[PDB]
Amino acid sequence: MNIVVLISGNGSNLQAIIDACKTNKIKGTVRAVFSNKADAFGLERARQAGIATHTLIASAFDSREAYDRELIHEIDMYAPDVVVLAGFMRILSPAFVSHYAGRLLNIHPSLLPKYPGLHTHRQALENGDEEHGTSVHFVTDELDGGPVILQAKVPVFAGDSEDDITARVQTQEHAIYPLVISWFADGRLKMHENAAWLDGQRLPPQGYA
Amino acid sequence: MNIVVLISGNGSNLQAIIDACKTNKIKGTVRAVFSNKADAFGLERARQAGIATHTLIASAFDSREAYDRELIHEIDMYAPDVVVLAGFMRILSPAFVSHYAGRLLNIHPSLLPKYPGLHTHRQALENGDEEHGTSVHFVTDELDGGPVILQAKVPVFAGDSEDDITARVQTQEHAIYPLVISWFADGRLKMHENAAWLDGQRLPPQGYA
Ligand SMILES: Nc1nc(O)c2cc(C[C@@H](C(=O)O)c3ccc(C(=O)N[C@@H](CCC(=O)O)C(=O)O)cc3)ccc2n1
Ligand SMILES: Nc1nc(O)c2cc(C[C@@H](C(=O)O)c3ccc(C(=O)N[C@@H](CCC(=O)O)C(=O)O)cc3)ccc2n1
Ligand SMILES: NCC(=O)N[C@@H]1O[C@H](COP(=O)([O-])[O-])[C@@H](O)[C@H]1O
Ligand SMILES: NCC(=O)N[C@@H]1O[C@H](COP(=O)([O-])[O-])[C@@H](O)[C@H]1O
Repeated sequence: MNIVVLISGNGSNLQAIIDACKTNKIKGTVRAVFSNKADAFGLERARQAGIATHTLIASAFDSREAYDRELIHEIDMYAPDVVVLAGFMRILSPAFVSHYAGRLLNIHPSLLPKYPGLHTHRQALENGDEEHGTSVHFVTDELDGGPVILQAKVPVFAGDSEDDITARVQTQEHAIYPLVISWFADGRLKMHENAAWLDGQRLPPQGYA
Repeated sequence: MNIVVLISGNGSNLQAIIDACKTNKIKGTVRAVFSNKADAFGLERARQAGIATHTLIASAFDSREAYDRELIHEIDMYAPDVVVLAGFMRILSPAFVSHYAGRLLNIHPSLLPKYPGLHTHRQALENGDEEHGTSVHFVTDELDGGPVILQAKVPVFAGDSEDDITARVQTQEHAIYPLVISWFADGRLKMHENAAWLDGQRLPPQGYA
């Protein structure tokens, strides 16, 4: 089972995935890690693990379509069974989403449908929500509109800073992402009729309950 | 629980609603029926049931805003708890949608998002669909774009005419519309964050599953 991970920054989720393959919780391997930022430390995590790395700078391309195309061309050298977005700060084109339909995953730092887009933690905290979390879902063209597979809620108390809750959510992300990937790896997770299905059963709008 | 129905034609769905209130499946009453067509037989259905009727002709108004305004003014004489569109062939203005936000329902003759608008049936046959149906949803300014509450699928077999399928879908409509209205009447159905919620639970893009 070949996994290709796409990142943009630190890559703590990438690390959790790497560790899960190592323990075999995930019966597969991370074949490659792609980044749109040359600096991303995640690349360094993959490097140290003997995993291949690649970098595609948006400037070197003259259109989003041209960029994803070279991305698809590159990612495919590894014959991935699933493409995983772990902190990938770049929106993917419909062509790309199409090419990996049903096998493209992402983990959004909020309790979807709440706060699609960037700056989740802040909004959650500035709006005064008593509950925050993360959501792993199948990627569709709609910015975080795809079928939610699993969420991990996290209590929000007075006094918690933006970083406090962020580190709290992160701890959950490291738990549910590798898990969702393992479900996928065992052919227990699929998507059709734009819905997410676990063990053959339809999952609710907010993921496995 | 006061219900105000808006129609344009025969009113078979109106009748199903009327019958459901009679049996108390819906714990409420159709207080009035409005139509934008003087001929609509639905008016006679209501008439025979001892229900009040009203007609508002578009020609008698010089703008859509003026028309809905008078519509709101009239509908409100009946202090409705919910306004139900049953075959109403007229697009309502934002102000109107706003005034009945969360308490305005419609039943579209197709499996939304597929075939928003008119000519559902014909497109289904034409586009060679193996499945057709109806969708009850909360009304928002987006033409059949609001939160779908419940759909009723219907199989399509070679040999089926546009009338064969239409009559098949109608039969379903008479079943799910009164049902959805009862959910609403029991305070079990609500809309917030532009989503449909049944028994406190968020419903999928396709309605209750
Ligand atoms: N088609 C598609 N659908 C999704 O749901 C995607 C989901 C993701 C991750 C997502 C996160 O979980 O939240 C996410 C959502 C939004 C942006 C963004 O706007 N980034 C750029 C803007 C556009 C770009 O440069 O790509 C910025 O600098 O603000 C970056 C990641 C990435 C690509 C996606 N692509
Ligand atoms: N604001 C609003 N939003 C919706 O979603 C509505 C949904 C409905 C029913 C709908 C059905 O599901 O099918 C529906 C779909 C299309 C037309 C239409 O084009 N009507 C006019 C156009 C303009 C007018 O009303 O004068 C015509 O003569 O084609 C009328 C109702 C009626 C009014 C609505 N109003
Ligand atoms: N564009 C994707 C996105 O929203 N990523 C989010 O940014 C953080 C980076 O974690 P990381 O250590 O896994 O890189 C994670 O919390 C992840 O959900
Ligand atoms: N614009 C509304 C609309 O498309 N309504 C649809 O027209 C038919 C009329 O039924 P009826 O008059 O016998 O209830 C119904 O099938 C309804 O879904």
